[PDB]
Amino acid sequence: QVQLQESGGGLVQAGGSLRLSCAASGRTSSLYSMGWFRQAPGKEREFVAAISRNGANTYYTDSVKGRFTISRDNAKNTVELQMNSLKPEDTAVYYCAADRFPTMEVVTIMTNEYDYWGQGTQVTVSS
Amino acid sequence: SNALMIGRIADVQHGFLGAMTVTQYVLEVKEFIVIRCMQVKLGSRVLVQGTLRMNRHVDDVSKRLHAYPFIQVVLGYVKVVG
Ligand code: NA
Repeated sequence: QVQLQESGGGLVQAGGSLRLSCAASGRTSSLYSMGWFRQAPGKEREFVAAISRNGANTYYTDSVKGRFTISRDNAKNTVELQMNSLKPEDTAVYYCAADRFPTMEVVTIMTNEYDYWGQGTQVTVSS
Repeated sequence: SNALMIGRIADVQHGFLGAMTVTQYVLEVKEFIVIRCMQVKLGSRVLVQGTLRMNRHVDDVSKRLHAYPFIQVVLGYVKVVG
């Protein structure tokens, strides 16, 4: 009863930037923590960044700290990921995800606990 | 203010707030309350001892103050009893 839809992916040169956006539709009242994830071919899906329902608490994987910023707009039901200083290592399909766990301020940092997933968007960073 | 409660774990969160990792559970007592911990599985029947926190926050959309209550386990415990 929830649909997530990513946008904003594509190709950039190393050192460049992209802004990913995820729009939530359907039973959005059931959604709390929101997150961005990524997966390269033949590799496990990894946590990138997540944000609490109220936006007060965020969490980032070590390799993106100081480069990526997650934010949300609860009036538009969107979550966004500003990606600066991109490296070839950031090449992957990026997925937005939503968690149903009912908490205002606590951000979910466990991949398998997210309940809804977008179809994903490819990000490619050339050397 | 201390509380002692019994019920079933309906959900589990491995989370983060204010620089600290936390584990939270949804306890179905049907009403629910969150347990916050600073062998308990989904579906476990548990007894919980801790501090009842009203945990009031201002809603981003309505700008109204609401409680987001939880039982704080730090002194505190959650034991499987099923
Ligand atoms: Na969940």
